Amino acid sequence: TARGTPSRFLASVLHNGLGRYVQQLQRLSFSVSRDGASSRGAREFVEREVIDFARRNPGVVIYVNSRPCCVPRVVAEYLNGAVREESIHCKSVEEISTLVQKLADQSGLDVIRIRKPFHTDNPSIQGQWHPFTNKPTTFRGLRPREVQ
Amino acid sequence: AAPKNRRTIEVNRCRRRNPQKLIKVKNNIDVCPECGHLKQKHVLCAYCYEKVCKETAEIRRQIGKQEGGPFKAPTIETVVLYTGRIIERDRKRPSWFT
Amino acid sequence: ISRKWEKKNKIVYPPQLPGEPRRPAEIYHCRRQIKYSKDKMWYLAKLIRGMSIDQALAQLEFNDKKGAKIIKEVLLEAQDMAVRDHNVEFRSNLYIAESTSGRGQCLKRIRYHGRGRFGIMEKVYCHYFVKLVEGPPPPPEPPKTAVAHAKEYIQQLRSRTIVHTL
Amino acid sequence: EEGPMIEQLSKMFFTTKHRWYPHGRYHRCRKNLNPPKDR
Amino acid sequence: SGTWWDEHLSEENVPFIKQLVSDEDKAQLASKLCPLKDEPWPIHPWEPGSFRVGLIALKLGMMPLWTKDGQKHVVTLLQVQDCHVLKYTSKGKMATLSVGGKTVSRFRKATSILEFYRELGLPPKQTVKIFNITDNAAIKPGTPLYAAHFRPGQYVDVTAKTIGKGFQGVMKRWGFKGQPATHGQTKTHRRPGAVATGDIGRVWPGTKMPGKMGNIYRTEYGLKVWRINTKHNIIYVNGSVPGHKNCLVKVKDSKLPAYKDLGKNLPFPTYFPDGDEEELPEDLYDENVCQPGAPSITFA
Amino acid sequence: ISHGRVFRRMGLGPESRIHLLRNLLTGLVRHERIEAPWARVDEMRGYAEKLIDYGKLGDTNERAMRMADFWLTEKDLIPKLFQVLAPRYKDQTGGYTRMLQIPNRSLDRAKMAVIEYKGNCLPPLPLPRRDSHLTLLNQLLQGLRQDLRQSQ
Amino acid sequence: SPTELTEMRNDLFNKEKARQLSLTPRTEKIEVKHVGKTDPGTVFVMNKNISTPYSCAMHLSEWYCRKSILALVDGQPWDMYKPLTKSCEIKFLTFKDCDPGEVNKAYWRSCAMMMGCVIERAFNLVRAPEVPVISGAFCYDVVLMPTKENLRSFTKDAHALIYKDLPFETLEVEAKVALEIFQHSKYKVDFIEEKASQNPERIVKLHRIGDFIDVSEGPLIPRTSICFQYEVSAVHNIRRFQGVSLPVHLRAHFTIWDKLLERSRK
RNA sequence: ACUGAACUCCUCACACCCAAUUGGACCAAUCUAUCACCCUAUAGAAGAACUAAUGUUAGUAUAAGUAACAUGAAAACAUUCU
Ligand SMILES: [Mg+2]
Ligand SMILES: [Mg+2]
Ligand SMILES: [Mg+2]
Ligand SMILES: [Mg+2]
Ligand SMILES: [Mg+2]
Ligand SMILES: [Mg+2]
Ligand SMILES: [Mg+2]
Ligand SMILES: [Mg+2]
Ligand SMILES: [Zn+2]
Repeated sequence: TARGTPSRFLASVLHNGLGRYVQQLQRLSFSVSRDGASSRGAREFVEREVIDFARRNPGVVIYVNSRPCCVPRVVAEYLNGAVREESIHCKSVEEISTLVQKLADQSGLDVIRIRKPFHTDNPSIQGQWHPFTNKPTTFRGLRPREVQ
Repeated sequence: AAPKNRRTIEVNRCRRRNPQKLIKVKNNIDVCPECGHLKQKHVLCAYCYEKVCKETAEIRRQIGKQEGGPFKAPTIETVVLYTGRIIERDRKRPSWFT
Repeated sequence: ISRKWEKKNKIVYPPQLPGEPRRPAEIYHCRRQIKYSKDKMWYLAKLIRGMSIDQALAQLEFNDKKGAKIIKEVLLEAQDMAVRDHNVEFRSNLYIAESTSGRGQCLKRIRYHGRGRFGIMEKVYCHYFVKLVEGPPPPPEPPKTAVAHAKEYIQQLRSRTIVHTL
Repeated sequence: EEGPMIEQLSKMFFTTKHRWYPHGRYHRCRKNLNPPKDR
Repeated sequence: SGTWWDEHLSEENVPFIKQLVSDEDKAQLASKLCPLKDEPWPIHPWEPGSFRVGLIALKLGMMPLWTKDGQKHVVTLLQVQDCHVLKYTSKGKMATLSVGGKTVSRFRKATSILEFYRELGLPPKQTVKIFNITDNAAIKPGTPLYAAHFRPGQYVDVTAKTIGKGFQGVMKRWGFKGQPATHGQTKTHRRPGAVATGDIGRVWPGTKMPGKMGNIYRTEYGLKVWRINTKHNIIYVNGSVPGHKNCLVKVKDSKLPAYKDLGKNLPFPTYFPDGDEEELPEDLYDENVCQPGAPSITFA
Repeated sequence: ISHGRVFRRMGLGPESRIHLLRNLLTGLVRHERIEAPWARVDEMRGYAEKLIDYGKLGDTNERAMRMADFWLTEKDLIPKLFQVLAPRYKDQTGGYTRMLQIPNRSLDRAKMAVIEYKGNCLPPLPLPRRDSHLTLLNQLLQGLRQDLRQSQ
Repeated sequence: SPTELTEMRNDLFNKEKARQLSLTPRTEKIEVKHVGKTDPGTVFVMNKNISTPYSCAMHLSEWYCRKSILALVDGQPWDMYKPLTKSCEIKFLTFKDCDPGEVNKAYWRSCAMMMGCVIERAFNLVRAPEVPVISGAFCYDVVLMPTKENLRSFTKDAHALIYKDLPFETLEVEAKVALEIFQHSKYKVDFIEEKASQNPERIVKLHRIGDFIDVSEGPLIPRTSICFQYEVSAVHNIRRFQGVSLPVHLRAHFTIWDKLLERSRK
């Protein structure tokens, strides 16, 4: 729940949308097994859909280790420093591909509650409401029950 | 009568960690001007009192030795002489018996 | 049975540079399986907590409680250790950083109640723990003034936002 | 002095006594020291 | 470490110091005797809707007084020890006068109080009590008040702290009956019985229960002054007054609407020995009272 | 309630209390010093002073003798009371019995006390002194006194 | 100028201290014995130009530190904070001894110094007179009229100083150095000269309270906090300012205090 | 005229709100067969998953530092006294 989970505000690292959309994904590290059903899907991906993916996004720099791994993992390292580490355990190829795509797309920040689906640097253009907006000035700056 | 529910630990802490039940930090304590072993105001120094007690005990023993059996208690005010009614100790006199 | 407090005296911190704060001597010492109830020990412990060794000693001398003697003994031993083994020069410069009471292993006996019945007496024991640090006893919490409170309130007032809208 | 001080504070700021009384350890531990700040 | 005045003084200094302290107080008292020649304040006349100052006296003991009808009236003796007006405050409802009481060791009094007393004349009194007053009747701080303030025949309210019997049971505190000794009640002879009912899952506020009894303030109203003894500042008041022998009590003109306007003959601010009013007899009696020395009464 | 009520409630009754007191008195007579629990000690002192006063009246008074017999259980002590203590205190009025605290008894942590008849034969108690006259405050006081004297 | 002078003097003092430090070759050790009525017959193995009798006190206990004021080393009073040259015999002195006269004088001197300090800031100082204890005040002579308000202000200043709680720094210095330090004040210079004349070694005793510095004959009390009740009674015509002050360890109590003040006022 | 649901509409997304019962889809641990080799897979099997039985045993709380329980006095630690 929201009370238990640590919260967050909406932002975008280093102002991506302003100038240039920068791929936040640096590295995908593929731990795969040569032998083992654990990583059949992973193996398949390595064989066929990884090269294409790499070609598509050259900002990402993929590593593939083939390290007699009992459970295969794909470590996604991002530009801020955060490391999203996820398993590839007994997944179909398509699913794996989808996961990879998702990893690529998203920013470096935590997958936690966001608080407001919006975030303006400069909200007010006319002026923020003080109580003295929509209040008339009196002559000589006078107030209730005064002398002169 | 019987407790209807278990008293929570927090409650218990509040009850028993409160300043009436905490031990007071006293301020009676001064140094023993002779002997330096530290003592309460309104009380004889424990260490200083000890020597005196010991002395009394030895004197008592000597008195006993002098007065063979029980039921004596003579008609003389006794004096304690160390080395020069009389009770004859030994040693030098301490720096407090005068 | 675990004993980490005892171990704690066997640490070696890597040596200092000339331009560096002194790093005061921390010193850890216990007494195990003291015949007392832990909670009783705790009051004494509390009484000692922030104080200079000397002050603590004085307090213990005149607190008429069984455990007080024991604690005093422990403190004395600690002091001795500091002077000999742990390279603390002044006895007077030791203050009590920490003092706590743990429960020792406890022995079960029968209590023999009226009617056919019986309770189980548990004959209690404590572990007394001390930490002495070198340096004068740190100054306690100065009770926050009205001004401070006011400042805090002001800060709180400032801190608010328009909550939901943007 | 405590109660008097509290009263004074109340007078100053127009508010009840209850907030000026200092809350416990658990609550303070709970409080977030580095909250997520925005804008 | 908290000290006390004596601890540090020598073997030989202490008595001298004590003497000095006594002497200063005595001097102060002496100084305080004559208020009118110093600064009299405006001495205003009596008016219908007026009030005036009271006294703080010591309940000394009781004794029997006899009337010319030949009746016992028990009287408690109230000694007006010192009693100086300490401070005046005009209009949060009415004007008021703080009056003092027994003199007490400045040694044992708080710094703030001590300073205040220094600012005034006087040594530090035991109890300060405030009287509500009308601005007609008003007098300078450090004006000594005497027994002659009250005249025989006048009626009085006396207030004091009742004798404290500590934590008491229900039988003594509230005069409950308790339960019977035999037949046999078990562990219930001096208990309160039922507290209060099933449908209430509660005990009402004010419910009479065992608790600390006495040592609270109580006022007895409309006591007749039978006599005053000017030479000793003793007031003789009919009946019984709250609290113990040697207790400080507060003595004022009575409140009851029967006695609302009987004070025209009384001295309105205070009796001033400085006068002009003539020195009083050794003791003033009410006309009903049989005096000691007068012949043995016979109904002829 | 127990207002204006002298006499603590010592033993298992009043007789018992009296007996206890008597024993203490006897001990004192024997010894000229006793370590004892502070609450009874004061009572003993009170009784003790009275006893000494009685003794002062002299052997030849029968009442006094009777009292002595009652209170000194060991019986050799009566002569001591008459032929020593009384002699010692003929100049004094009621200065006898010196009563001072002892740290605390070890087992039950009672308040303790000493009780010697004044002067006596034993090593002196480490008494509480007043501060010496040469100290700062004391000196100041002395000066003040001198000034006062000069003035008058 | 008053803004310059204080700083300059302080600097000079610091320099002197440094010079003094210079002479000893890297931690020279001496064995200093404790002569005393209690805690005998201890010896402290001290480092000579650095370590004070305060260190010794610390070694013994905290109580000693609290209550010691002068340190009789070879039957002559050192300050608690003035270093122990060579192997010697120490006694520690409280206010509550059989012979507390030495302590009293020191206390008086300290008080005088404090008064002087108060004077210097508040708005030239000739000397602190050597006044006894039965005379019922500690005075200080000053070349410049004050009201009760002024007196109150002075008292407040003193109190503030006490609160601040400064250690009484000490040095026994060459006469030339002393002269250099106080060449602006003529009276002070004269006093220094006199002092020099008095002894065979020139050995002028400079004492310092943080910023303020002064010359005085005797030793001084460790810290300003030992003063508890401190007041400034009156000024009499050079203008002699007077004071009376009782420390912690002998608190007067209200009436008594007032009496003392009155006495001082004469 | 407004307000007003899990009704209805909108952007998405859909197997994902009934007692007993019944039909399904999945699956934690283990053991074996064969795989794998920082803990996995396909199978076969089974003492196969505990927030409740005044459940069992073991520990520890609460009630609780509560109820309750001790050693006649002085001494010289010989003794005496009650
Ligand atoms: Mg049975
Ligand atoms: Mg009945
Ligand atoms: Mg019955
Ligand atoms: Mg709606
Ligand atoms: Mg619907
Ligand atoms: Mg169960
Ligand atoms: Mg209970
Ligand atoms: Mg009980
Ligand atoms: Zn001692």
